[PDB]
Amino acid sequence: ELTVQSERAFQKQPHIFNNPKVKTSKRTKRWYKNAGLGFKTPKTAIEGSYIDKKCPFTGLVSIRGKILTGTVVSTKMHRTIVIRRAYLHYIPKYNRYEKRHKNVPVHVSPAFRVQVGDIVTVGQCRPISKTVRFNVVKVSAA
Amino acid sequence: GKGKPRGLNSARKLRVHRRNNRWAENNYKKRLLGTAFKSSPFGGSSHAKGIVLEKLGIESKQPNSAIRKCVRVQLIKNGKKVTAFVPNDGCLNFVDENDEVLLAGFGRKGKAKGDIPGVRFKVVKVSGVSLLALWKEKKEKPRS
Amino acid sequence: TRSSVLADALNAINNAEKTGKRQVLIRPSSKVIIKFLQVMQKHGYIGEFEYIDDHRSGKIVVQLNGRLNKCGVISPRFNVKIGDIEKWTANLLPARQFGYVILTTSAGIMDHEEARRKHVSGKILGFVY
Amino acid sequence: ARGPKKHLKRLAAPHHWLLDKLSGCYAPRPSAGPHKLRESLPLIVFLRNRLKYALNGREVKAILMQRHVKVDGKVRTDTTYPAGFMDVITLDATNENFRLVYDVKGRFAVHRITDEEASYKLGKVKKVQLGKKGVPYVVTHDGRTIRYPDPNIKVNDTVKIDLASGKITDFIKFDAGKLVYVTGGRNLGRIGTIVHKERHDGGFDLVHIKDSLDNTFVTRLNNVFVIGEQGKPYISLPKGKGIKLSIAEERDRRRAQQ
Amino acid sequence: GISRDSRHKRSATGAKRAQFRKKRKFELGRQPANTKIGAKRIHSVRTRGGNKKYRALRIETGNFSWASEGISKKTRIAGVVYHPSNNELVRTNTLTKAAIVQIDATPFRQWFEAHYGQTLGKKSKNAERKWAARAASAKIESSVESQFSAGRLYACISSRPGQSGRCDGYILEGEELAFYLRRLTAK
RNA sequence: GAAUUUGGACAAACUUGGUCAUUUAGAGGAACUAAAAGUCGUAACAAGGUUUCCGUAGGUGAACCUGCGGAAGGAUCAUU
RNA sequence: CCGGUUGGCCGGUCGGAUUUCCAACGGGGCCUUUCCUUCUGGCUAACCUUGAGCUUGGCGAACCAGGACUUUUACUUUGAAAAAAUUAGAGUGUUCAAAGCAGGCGUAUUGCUCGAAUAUAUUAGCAUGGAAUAAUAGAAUAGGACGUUUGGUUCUAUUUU
RNA sequence: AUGGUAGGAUAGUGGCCUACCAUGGUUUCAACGGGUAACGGGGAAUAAGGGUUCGAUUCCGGAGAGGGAGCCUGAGAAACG
Ligand SMILES: [Mg+2]
Ligand SMILES: [Mg+2]
Ligand SMILES: [Mg+2]
Ligand SMILES: [Mg+2]
Ligand SMILES: [Mg+2]
Ligand SMILES: [Mg+2]
Ligand SMILES: [Mg+2]
Ligand SMILES: [Mg+2]
Ligand SMILES: [Mg+2]
Ligand SMILES: [Mg+2]
Ligand SMILES: [Mg+2]
Ligand SMILES: [Mg+2]
Ligand SMILES: [Mg+2]
Ligand SMILES: [Mg+2]
Ligand SMILES: [Mg+2]
Ligand SMILES: [Mg+2]
Ligand SMILES: [Mg+2]
Ligand SMILES: [Mg+2]
Repeated sequence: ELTVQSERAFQKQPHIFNNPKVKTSKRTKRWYKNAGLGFKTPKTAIEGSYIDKKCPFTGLVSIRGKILTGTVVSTKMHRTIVIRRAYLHYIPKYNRYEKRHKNVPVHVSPAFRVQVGDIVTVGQCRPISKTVRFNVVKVSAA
Repeated sequence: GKGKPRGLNSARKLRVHRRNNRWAENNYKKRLLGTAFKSSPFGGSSHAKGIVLEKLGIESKQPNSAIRKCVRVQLIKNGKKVTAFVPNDGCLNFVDENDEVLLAGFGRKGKAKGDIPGVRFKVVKVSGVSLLALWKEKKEKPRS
Repeated sequence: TRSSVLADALNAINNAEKTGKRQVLIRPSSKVIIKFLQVMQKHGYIGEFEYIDDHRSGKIVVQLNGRLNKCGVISPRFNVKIGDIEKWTANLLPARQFGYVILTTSAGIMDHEEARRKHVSGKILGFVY
Repeated sequence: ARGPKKHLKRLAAPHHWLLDKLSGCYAPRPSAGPHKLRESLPLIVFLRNRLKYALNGREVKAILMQRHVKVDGKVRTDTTYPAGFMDVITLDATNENFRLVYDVKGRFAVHRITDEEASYKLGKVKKVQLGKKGVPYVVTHDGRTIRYPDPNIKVNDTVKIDLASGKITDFIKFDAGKLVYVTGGRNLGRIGTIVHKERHDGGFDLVHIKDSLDNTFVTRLNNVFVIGEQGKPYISLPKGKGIKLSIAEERDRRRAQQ
Repeated sequence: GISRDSRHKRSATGAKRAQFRKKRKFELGRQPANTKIGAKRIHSVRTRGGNKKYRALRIETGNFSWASEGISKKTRIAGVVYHPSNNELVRTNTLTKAAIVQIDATPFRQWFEAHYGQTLGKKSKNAERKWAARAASAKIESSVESQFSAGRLYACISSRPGQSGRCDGYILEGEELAFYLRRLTAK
């Protein structure tokens, strides 16, 4: 959020070409889409300047499959957070339950700002990395 | 509140307590440590063949006055030495020497059976012929 | 400390009915205590009770006839499905013709036989016979 | 492993074929065709186990090679050709015409139809798209591709297919008050009118359905096949008409006729 | 050989996996192309399902597109000047995707003369009508036209030479040209 | 287009170590159990003939003995 | 107020059931301070209407469609999608039975015909009704909810001139 | 090793591999290690209710062809008649 152009390659959206001949307002062509399933595309994606190839709104991924909910327990990666899904597991012999949990690494777009303690909902995508298969679609706590 | 936890989310404590206290048993500990596979002469099988080493005159415990007529046998699969009690009246006159005997337990699940101090096995067959068939003169032995 | 005010209420009622007394003071008088007592009262196991309003939680004075053998609580409130009701009634009722397992279902607190009529289940609270 | 399987053990075959568990280790594995191998009926099990016109697979092959049977008007001298839902089967010796429709027990019925009716079949459209050079097409439930369709035909409609040509005669849309056939699931074989459909964006649209005795049920949209408006169907329904009498009413009806 | 699977790596917890399976063929990997410049040499690779794949080794020319001008010409490649993954590819003159190269630029100047009638850097009536009608579009940019004076244009490789065999690209323009220019002129 | 040949990745194996998970021999010890008409005493059981037991320290042929603090499971429910 | 099941009713045929009916159990509609949210259209559902008692001109789910605002769970009900075999189980005299899924009935010559049920199958995922019981959130240096206001910044963008 | 950006390779996604960069990722709710006389499931035996023990083996999935590794052909093999 201090520069866009940090890497050695030119960061740009693929096949979105801004014609150097013309001169208008609305400075650059920015491609964005709605991810579907009633998730609202955030204004920071529509108006921003970040590139973020793995974004569910401006980038080349699609949300399909499970929609999950967790609480952010780690933000120390770059564009990646770890959420914690807590559930109760039933044991039939003793006729009662026990607390269990899983950690899910999810990708977070620069449209969203999360801290530790926020509740997020994530949507399944194709494999992003070795462990990441989920992508943040709405941050709605603090 | 009767000891143990009763809460609806307290299944983990109950499970691990049951495992820890399951180790206090005899059959469970024996089956899970696998002492039959490791520290048993038969190695967990029901029967075993062996080779007779000598004939013993083990005397019974008190109060009982007798000579119990067992044999020492070296197991064929292990090479382990084993004492086996030759069951009936006069049946030690079949079990003479260097023979292939078949052995079983006595039924006491690894314990020494009676007044007989320290034998845990009995003879079933000698030289491929069963001992009761020899005893009831249904069959008779080969030469060797 | 006090975890189950309903359990304390039912234990006090049991001690009173063992001793032969016709009354008992219950403290501290929750809502589930009122609904449990109303279930016991409709089947004729207690009689009239009165809710004393002090401003903290309430007390209750129940009047006891001689008809109650044992009212009990089941702690924890196990989740109970519809076949589970018949196994619970077979375990903790003295006969198949009288006694009630009380269970809090989503349509209010009721006994097991009215729950069979409404075809609804829930969590088990206690029993009465 | 290592490639496609070519055998099919008995006890793994679909249960609605009604193949007895003894008399052989194998079942006739349906070859690749217009229908999925679970929701299909090979011609060997139709000719031998349902019509009893043969005693062996060898006799079924002997019937097939003299080009007697033809399925949807094409000859098909294949033993395990998958005949599926709404296929017509013509036996010109005996001049017989069958349509594969389910009875309410969930099995394929021997539904004899007339010679006028054997001239068509219904198909549920599975996708409408634009092929190459911008030509639209539909794909029916048995995989027929039909070019230049009507623009009003969207998915989950039924189109009437001519079976001499591959052309479309007319079509039934999808809304409330439409007579449906359930092909798939627990309610397989039942016929009822659709009351309403549930949007469920993200997977598995449900549809609520009530038969003539006012018994409702619900099914996924994958298993529903619209067959007309309420009253007239576009095909002849089999005996029973998809009613699903309970077992109490069924032994009462059996003790009537016995 | 080269396997493409994830069972040989550690788990996310960090444990060492046991060898579940021998290396399967549907997870194979193949050696790189390392496409040099000059004297075109295309080998074939038979891949999964038939489906031939063209390893270009040592490609010479390419089809390069001028995006603001909407054309594309078959132009000779001079050499790679920048690569965001590795400097040894710039040194060894390997051609991959996203390689910044220099191209010949003479077909582009021939098209620009034949289309607009003005020369870059420093007869019939029909051509006069055509060249007058598309006026006020013959003023492209400063940076590209200075390259046209120098006869070498900066292009970016948009094709994958080890996969298709072809080395296609587009001429650098605008802010992307300024970015790679600051990268190139950086000491 | 054959032999041959350069680099590379994959990599079976080999030689020299070094760790650990497994067996054998083994001078000697060092106990425990069972069975044993052995030897010397008599520590405990009665106030067991010095009440017994605990923890700790030292000593002694063997039980055990002695110091310090504790217990009653004591031989005292008891002195307005 | 209203219908839903079990009754009950002249035992109407001498163990069949036309409901004016008593009773019990289980739902729904409305009012009582009771918001248990509604921005655009066709269609009007009830419907203003209404013909002398089938008429021409009122409230959108009554029927859908379109977008917009959504405290979060656990629990329980119903259902979908859960491979056969095996388990439980229905029909059928393998001569009985274990089995099997066969078989039965005629003028047995042209044949006719009933079947191959059904239930269970956890935990997780999915759809749905309930909302008791356990939790969770909210308006407190108001930054709160409203709002026909009275306005100002700022962003799209149609049909049109 | 966990992630980021580009490439390469693949039928394709992905530290799958490379270059550069950042310091992450798992764990008492039991990670990591060790053991298994451990292929998993449908299922079996014995049970009032709850359970306990087993499942190499008629079906479904996986793996292997003395041990390892490499590959040709082909739509499909890291194939062992
Ligand atoms: Mg609790
Ligand atoms: Mg012992
Ligand atoms: Mg004795
Ligand atoms: Mg095979
Ligand atoms: Mg076949
Ligand atoms: Mg002493
Ligand atoms: Mg003494
Ligand atoms: Mg003494
Ligand atoms: Mg003493
Ligand atoms: Mg990549
Ligand atoms: Mg990467
Ligand atoms: Mg093994
Ligand atoms: Mg084995
Ligand atoms: Mg197998
Ligand atoms: Mg193999
Ligand atoms: Mg071998
Ligand atoms: Mg091999
Ligand atoms: Mg062989």
